[PDB]
Amino acid sequence: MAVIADPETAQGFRLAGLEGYGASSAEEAQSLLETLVERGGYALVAVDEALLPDPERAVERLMRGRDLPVLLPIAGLKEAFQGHDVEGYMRELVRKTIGFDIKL
Amino acid sequence: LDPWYRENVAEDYPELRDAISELLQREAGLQEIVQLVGPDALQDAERLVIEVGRIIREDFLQQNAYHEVDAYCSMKKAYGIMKMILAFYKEAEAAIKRGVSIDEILQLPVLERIGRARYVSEEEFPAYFEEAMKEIQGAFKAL
Amino acid sequence: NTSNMPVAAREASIYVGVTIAEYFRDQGFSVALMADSTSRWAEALREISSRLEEMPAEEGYPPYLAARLAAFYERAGKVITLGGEEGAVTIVGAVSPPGGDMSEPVTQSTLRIVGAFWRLDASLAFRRHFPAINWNGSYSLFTSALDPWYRENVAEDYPELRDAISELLQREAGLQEIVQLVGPDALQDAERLVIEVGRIIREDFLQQNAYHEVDAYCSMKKAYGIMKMILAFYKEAEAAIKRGVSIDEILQLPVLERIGRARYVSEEEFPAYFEEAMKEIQGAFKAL
Amino acid sequence: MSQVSPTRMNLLQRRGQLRLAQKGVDLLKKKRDALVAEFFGLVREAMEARKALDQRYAEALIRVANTETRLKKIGEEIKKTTRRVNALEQVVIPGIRAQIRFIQQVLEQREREDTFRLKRIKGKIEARE
Amino acid sequence: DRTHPIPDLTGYITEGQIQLSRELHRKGIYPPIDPLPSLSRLMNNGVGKGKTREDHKQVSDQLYSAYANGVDIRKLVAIIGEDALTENDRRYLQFADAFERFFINQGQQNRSIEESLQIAWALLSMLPQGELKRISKDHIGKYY
Amino acid sequence: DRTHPIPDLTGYITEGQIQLSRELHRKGIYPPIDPLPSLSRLMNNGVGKGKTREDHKQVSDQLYSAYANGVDIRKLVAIIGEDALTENDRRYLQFADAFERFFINQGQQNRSIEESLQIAWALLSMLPQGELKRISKDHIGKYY
Repeated sequence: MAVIADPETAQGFRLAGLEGYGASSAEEAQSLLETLVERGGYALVAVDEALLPDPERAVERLMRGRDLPVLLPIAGLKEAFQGHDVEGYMRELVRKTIGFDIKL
Repeated sequence: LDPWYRENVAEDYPELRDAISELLQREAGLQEIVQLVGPDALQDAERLVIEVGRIIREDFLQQNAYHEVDAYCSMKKAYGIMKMILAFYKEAEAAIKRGVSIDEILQLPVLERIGRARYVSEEEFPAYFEEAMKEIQGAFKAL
Repeated sequence: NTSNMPVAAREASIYVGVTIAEYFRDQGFSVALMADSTSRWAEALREISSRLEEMPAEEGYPPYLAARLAAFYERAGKVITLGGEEGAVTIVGAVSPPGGDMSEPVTQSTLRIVGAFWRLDASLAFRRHFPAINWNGSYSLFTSALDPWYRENVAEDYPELRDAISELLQREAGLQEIVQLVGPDALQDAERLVIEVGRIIREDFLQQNAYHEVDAYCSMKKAYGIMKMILAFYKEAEAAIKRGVSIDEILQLPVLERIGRARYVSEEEFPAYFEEAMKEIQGAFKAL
Repeated sequence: MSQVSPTRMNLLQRRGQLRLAQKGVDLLKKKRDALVAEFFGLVREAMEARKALDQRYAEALIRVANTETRLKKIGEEIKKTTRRVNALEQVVIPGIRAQIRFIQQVLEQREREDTFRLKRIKGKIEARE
Repeated sequence: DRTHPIPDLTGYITEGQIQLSRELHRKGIYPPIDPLPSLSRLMNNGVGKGKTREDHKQVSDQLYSAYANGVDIRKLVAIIGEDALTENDRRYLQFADAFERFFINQGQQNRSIEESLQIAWALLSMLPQGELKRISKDHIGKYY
Repeated sequence: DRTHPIPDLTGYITEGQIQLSRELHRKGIYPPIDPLPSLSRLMNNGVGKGKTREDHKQVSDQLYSAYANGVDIRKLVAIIGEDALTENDRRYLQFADAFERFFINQGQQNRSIEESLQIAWALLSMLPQGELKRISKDHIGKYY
């Protein structure tokens, strides 16, 4: 697995023994996906969501082969946690399913 | 037949039955959707409509042919029970709009009395309207 | 019974035949009466009846088209002939409805009398499954009547084996109906195994090649031996799945291709396949 | 065709949609299973992550997302393009039985009633003669 | 064809109907009775205290409900796999086999209604007592 | 059954047909007119400048086309889900509701042809102007 995060965090994943790679934009990060994809050995890439706001378009672009890394947007930036990016992820996921923008 | 009811029983007979039927109509639509996406996503507003829709079915539509009282329901009693249910509806929707928990309304003490109203042979039934309003006030008090 | 012949002659043809048939059984012979067909006999009879101005009914057939046909089939049977001795007349009648409708005359009235029906299925034929007899739509009321002959002379497990195969085919039919709706992707390994073995029953057993010098006739002894190879493969298949063996591993099991050509073997080399099946599954219990 | 089409037709139809229905309740059960492993994941996540921010302390970090990242890894995307899977699927499927059901009844309409204007016409020829 | 005019007109002349089905017979279930097309068009008139036994209707209702659920679960097993079935559903799945093996199947044998109710209660024990929605508590205490 | 020989043979005797549908009535749309099965055989002889208004045929054509597309999209919504519908299709979906709510539905009320064309143009505004294939630019500039 690789992790793509802001450079300070990426550094911290490395010190923990994990394979963190640093990026500071949606585009930069997509570049990183493509180098990893071509380079070949990863089964999963966990990406800070601030760096992957459109992960379907992300797959779309990587185009190459061929068998893909699962692509996993995970929380971000600093002020983006000190929300709750959950309450609304949940509003969308239930509408998503049943069809009904329910009054939460 | 609406004019016979309006002139002899109650001025709001037609409006009341149209309102109850719209309630039942809405419940039917809601239950169809719930059959698909489950009931967990339901907003408080939709849970209230099912709550009152259920009271209409159990407290009004259902009648006990075997009970000495509910075997026959006089015209005067039919409208009075309708207004207790419709008044509970308005109060229910009004309380929700003011952030009253539906769970708080669902266990409102008057509800059990509304459920046994079909068994009362005295107008003690229209008294339930005032009993409903004050009880909601006790829910407007606690907030 | 040609077309240039009067309706009268063709009408009488089954009666002339049955009488000759009854004559040979009287000697103590077992005779087979094969009637090509009664649909055409009822058309010849309807022509005679209409010419006689008898009142037409359903499809314009005369009312006396059920009691007569029944009376014919009633003359069938194994008897104790005059002066002791046993003989018999077995009747096999062809059914040709006006066209797929399978109503009147022929079919309808006949299927109500006869105790056995072997349904050749055009879809089974197009699929090259021979004999093209639909094992789901065919029936006999003699299964219990003949089971003891098989148990005593051929195999003690004849009835249990055919009941088990039929339950297999029955289950397949139900599964295929559901798959027709929700697709086959959701199918569990257990259900895929049942379709796998159900298919082997259809291809390796039900289907028989009338044109092959060997499979043109399948002796009783060969029929049970092939049944036990299939049923033994079933038990082993379900047993392997229960132990987390991939169905894909069983589907390409080497013995399967041999089981598929078993109908072509004229030697008992066929029952050897049972042991060949067990060891092969063991080689699958080994690799896990 | 004619008769026989008659009943297998609609039990493909009726018996075959009774069990498309039944995959429908199956998947809202999964609904409630899935959504509850959905929020908790969420939980620790929000969590010591920013325990990461104010940051050895190197793991308040990967310790953090070994926990944090793993949990929401399974849960987060295994947990639903596969959840939103289960249920997004089997419903265009009670679509099958649905409008396609209209199918069997215009089909069936067409002829136990048409086949009858007819058993009766032919009666009618020498029924009338 | 149960809609043929002959069998179809006969239904009105009956107080109880037992409908046999070829499909069921081909699954090896005998007697090949369609449990959703056999009716006590008059069953309630021949059962209860002073006729059979007071718990007869409750037991019949519970067995019918449990067998119908068990048969649907055979479909669910095919859809999801045996191991993915809940513990509660597994009991209903198993009850359908028990109903077929022990209640439907008779080794030719003249069962009294008392014998038939006893087998019914014996198989019902396979279900959680908390899942006997169609048997009043009075009967559970007295007969379970 | 609109194919029954009686109603079916009557169609040829008409210059205008208004077809009512139970399905539409059950959705609460009254009058329950099927907007894709009501026709004016001789309609062109009673419309245009000096009769109704010059834009009448264009407006009628555009409303009919948009309502028919909108009704088909109700099917597509059922197939794919509301959220998977394109922005353009969503407008046509919404137009079908607007046509039913505002144009078909009348609160009993005698609308002049001028009133009816005005409602027609008002609902047409819901559609992208670039999607008005059946209205010449001369009419869009003058009447939109």
